[PDB]
Amino acid sequence: GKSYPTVSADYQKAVEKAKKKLRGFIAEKRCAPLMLRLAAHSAGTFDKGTKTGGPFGTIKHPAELAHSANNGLDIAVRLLEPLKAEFPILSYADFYQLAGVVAVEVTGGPEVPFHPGREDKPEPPPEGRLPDATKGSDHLRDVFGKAMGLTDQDIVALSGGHTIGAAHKERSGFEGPWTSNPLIFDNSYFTELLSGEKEGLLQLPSDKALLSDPVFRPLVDKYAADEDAFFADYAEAHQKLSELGFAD
Ligand code: HEM
Ligand code: NA
Repeated sequence: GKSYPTVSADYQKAVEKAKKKLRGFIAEKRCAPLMLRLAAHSAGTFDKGTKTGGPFGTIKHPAELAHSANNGLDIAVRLLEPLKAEFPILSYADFYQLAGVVAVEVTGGPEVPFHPGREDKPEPPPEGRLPDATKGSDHLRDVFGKAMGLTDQDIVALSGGHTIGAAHKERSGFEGPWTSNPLIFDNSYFTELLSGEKEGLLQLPSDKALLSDPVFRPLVDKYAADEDAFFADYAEAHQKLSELGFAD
């Protein structure tokens, strides 16, 4: 369903240069997980029925950063400003999605296809559209399915983005990494979910919801058994998420 816009050769050149600069920066700063949260959590404000929100750079706005769900994303935005200034031609919308793609790549994940041309939109979406970590499978379908327009497969694969990073008690209130290797992108999120609650590792209620749902559980089993299958489905879902409301 996608018809990507034309961008100039100069725009394309800047995308390529920014991609490389983002690799070095994100690797050095150890901030891949925060950058993936910035890209992916921000994309998840899309509502398909109204064609509002989505990955259009509004998360830059202090007003959107101030939403309690976005606690800590101001750090991500601040970290990227100096680099972004080296690429004035790029939209913030494209820049943040590129950062998310690079975050997955530099931690060892799949190469998620990237298409430029997102425009920076003036008005943040209303607060309250983001997935709620305390809720379950019905809520996940409401947000990812009814609002975003993503599939059940996409939900489980994208939940695997928690294979990098950690929660912080001062941000969400939850605390700790999902895996023993929070800077490595692999299928351990699913392996850990299956094995039970190991000491020192985190499972949100929203992660646990995947285990008890008839459609989600087979996918969790698949990804725990087959990292290649996870990487394929993950790359597909991340691309879709990064493109919500964009190019159709
Ligand atoms: C499935 C629905 C989701 C829920 C309920 C959820 C919720 C959360 C929560 C509560 C945190 C902790 C924030 C903190 O305290 O620092 C978090 C972090 C994170 N999220 Fe999600 N999220 C979801 C989907 C996603 C998706 C789709 C992605 C990307 C594919 C993603 C990527 C991340 C990453 C990488 C972190 C770690 C950030 C860090 O290390 O600072 N999440 N998420
Ligand atoms: Na991991």
